[PDB]
Amino acid sequence: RPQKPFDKFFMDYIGPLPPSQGYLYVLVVVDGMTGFTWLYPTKAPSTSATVKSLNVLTSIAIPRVIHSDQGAAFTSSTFAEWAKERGIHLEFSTRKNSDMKRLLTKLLVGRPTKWYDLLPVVQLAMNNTYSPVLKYTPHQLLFGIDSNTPFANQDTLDLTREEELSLLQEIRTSLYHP
Amino acid sequence: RPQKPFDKFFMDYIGPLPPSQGYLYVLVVVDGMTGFTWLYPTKAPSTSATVKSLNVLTSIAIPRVIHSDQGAAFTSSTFAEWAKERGIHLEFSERKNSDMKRLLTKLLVGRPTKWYDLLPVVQLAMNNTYSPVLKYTPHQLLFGIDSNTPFANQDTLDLTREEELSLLQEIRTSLYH
Repeated sequence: RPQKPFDKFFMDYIGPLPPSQGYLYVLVVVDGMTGFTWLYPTKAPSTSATVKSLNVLTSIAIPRVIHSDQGAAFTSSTFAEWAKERGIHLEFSTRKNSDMKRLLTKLLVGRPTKWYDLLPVVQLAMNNTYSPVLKYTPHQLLFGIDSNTPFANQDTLDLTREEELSLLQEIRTSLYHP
Repeated sequence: RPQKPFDKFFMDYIGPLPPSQGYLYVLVVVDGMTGFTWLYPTKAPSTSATVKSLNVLTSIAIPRVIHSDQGAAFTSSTFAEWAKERGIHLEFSERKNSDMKRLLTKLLVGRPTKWYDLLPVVQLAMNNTYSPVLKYTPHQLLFGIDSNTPFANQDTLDLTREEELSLLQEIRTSLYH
């Protein structure tokens, strides 16, 4: 039903999480086509924060549809006026999101103080992990299967810090087959 | 000298600008290889905000080197420690990245009340305009020459509003001329 990359996004908040540099929530945005995940950390599951993050993301491309939960952030009057102006169509429903979000929450809660700093590494690892459904990584599907990737050591994603490898090894093993 | 996208970034703020939606500055980040541009709307030309925007950015990948002017944001000892930790070399010192800053400022200043909401449109038009030097748009260079196009129409870029279509024409008229 999504036609190309950046055509349909799947959107929800996770947390609340332990405070990490004043951050408590993560807006998770998954591309329908490629499965590419954008992790935007926020201080509030709000519309204002949501419009901030999406203004960054939609700098790349404006979707035709957005799918979400019924959280207050997404049902708001100001959010609809934002969509209708951007041209975007809205959609609500309350599956595969469940497993992914739950795994992500376990990971970020397991790094109570640091999780904000390790966020980028989390997003990188999940996007560069073989999905047995897609037969490629979501990064490969977004940037080109044969493209020269920004990583030399594909095995290690150019990660050197021992706590960041611990993250990678764990994500690869448990992301799709629990 | 760049081999891949995400090898080298060129960084610099633009501002202060007339304040809309609370924001005063815009961190402009440009990719060495592809010329792809990320504009980040900010409150201050601070280190704090550079880190914030770069954490979103470096989610996609760690850049190996970052080129920047010796502005306060980039020269603080903590931004030196923030880059150190994840193995990024900082490059303190060329006309072509300043020719675009001035080209950008005048587009933003031009709509003193509107610019922040048009920021995403500004970027969308920059990364999706054919470059003479490159022979391709920078979106094509980051995502693939054969990458899916981030729009339905090459002329409009799926844009309808008055300022958008004004911007797009200005951006297409003046970028490389």
